[PDB]
Amino acid sequence: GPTSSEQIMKTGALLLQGFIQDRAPELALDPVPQDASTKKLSESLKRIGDELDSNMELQRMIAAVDTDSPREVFFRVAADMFSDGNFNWGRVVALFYFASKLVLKALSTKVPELIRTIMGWTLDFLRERLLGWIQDQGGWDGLLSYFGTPTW
Amino acid sequence: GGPTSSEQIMKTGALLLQGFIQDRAGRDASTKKLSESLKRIGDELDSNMELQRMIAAVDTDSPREVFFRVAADMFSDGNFNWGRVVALFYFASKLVLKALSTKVPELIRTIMGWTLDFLRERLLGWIQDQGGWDGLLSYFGTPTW
Ligand SMILES: [Pr+3]
Ligand SMILES: [Pr+3]
Repeated sequence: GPTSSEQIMKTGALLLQGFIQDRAPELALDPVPQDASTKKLSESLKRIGDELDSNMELQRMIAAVDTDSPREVFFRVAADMFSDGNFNWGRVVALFYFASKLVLKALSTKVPELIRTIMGWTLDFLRERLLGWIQDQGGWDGLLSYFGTPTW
Repeated sequence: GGPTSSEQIMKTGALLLQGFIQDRAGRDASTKKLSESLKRIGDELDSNMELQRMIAAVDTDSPREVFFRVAADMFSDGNFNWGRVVALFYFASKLVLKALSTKVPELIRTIMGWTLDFLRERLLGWIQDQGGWDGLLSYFGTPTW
């Protein structure tokens, strides 16, 4: 049934997933259905969502402190969106919009940070194990004439 | 400061490595030429089955526990060549892509989890009363608070 909690939850997840994906990626979930019904809903989501880019009440409500563990932010802000006991479709879509901004925010720190720590380990190993050898070769320009395949 | 100066070598290594990782994640003059040879050797390594096995036999999902051991292992015979130097950059890059392909979907799924959880607690009832999701097609307002 269209009003059964099972269809509402199933559809809501499909809609949320597709909405986050468009605004940002293999989630290994159920794939978003391409039938007409779902398509109509996804397009309605996009139109209301796009309009929320210039909704500054929402931008204010959603603006977070640098580090505060996304979990803290999320529940407080979401309750805040609904704390007067009112509901409408706009606030529901605002909830999806907020989740999407929170993904973006987390990724813009977690990803560079991840790249940095791994590059840190690598350049550190290079400095301590490989540097003298590279010096003895005359620097990095030796790379230009390497055509071998390494074995171990 | 000098092509053989450790300053210049580390500065160049940092740029090459960063650019290398950027290309793999996507899919000056002296430096661009280096970047190109590095891309070539990195591309050749994709079908270096010995390297490929070596990486396969390792738990790439726990990069912290594994990196220095494998790196040390690659040079454990005291020998050096440019291919092995590139293989280290290649390995690093693998760890990065492996982390991205796991942590990014996990991060997104966790946040979707909180959202759907909230929607179920707080909004499920209201949505039911709207007759379900199709109500969305009859909404042309904007929310205020
Ligand atoms: Pr060290
Ligand atoms: Pr709960």
